[PDB]
Amino acid sequence: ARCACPARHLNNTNGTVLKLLGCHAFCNGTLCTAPDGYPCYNLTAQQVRTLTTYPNTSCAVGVCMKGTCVKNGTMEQCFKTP
Amino acid sequence: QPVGINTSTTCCYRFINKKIPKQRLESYRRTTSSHCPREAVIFKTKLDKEICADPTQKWVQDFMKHLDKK
Repeated sequence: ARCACPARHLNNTNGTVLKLLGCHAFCNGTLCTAPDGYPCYNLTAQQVRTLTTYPNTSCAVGVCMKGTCVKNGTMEQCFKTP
Repeated sequence: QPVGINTSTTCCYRFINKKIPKQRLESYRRTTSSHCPREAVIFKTKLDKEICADPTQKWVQDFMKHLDKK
């Protein structure tokens, strides 16, 4: 699995690690999955629709497990940087 | 004033496992943000494909050292 492509992550104003939006990324013709344990955000469809360059919603932190961003209860002010 | 909102957000979630010979790589080198989950450097193959490399592995440090001195 040639799944070693870089991918855009989301930042936050909380001073914690950048996190993948969900647990999947496209790389060299393959739908790749982040490794189990990897930090992620699990956003609702509505939250993704309005995601922008500053936080405007409380973003659920999660941990990737077999492709699912399993929420852990921590909430962060996440945003995307173009 | 908070900083770190200005960090770049491209990160490597997986690495190339096996060593890639230097003849297959270009002169491209980009260090990812220290805010990324995993410390990584991005190289580019001669087919213009960006690849994630782990700078704790010895061949990666070797290639970066080679890229330094011309």
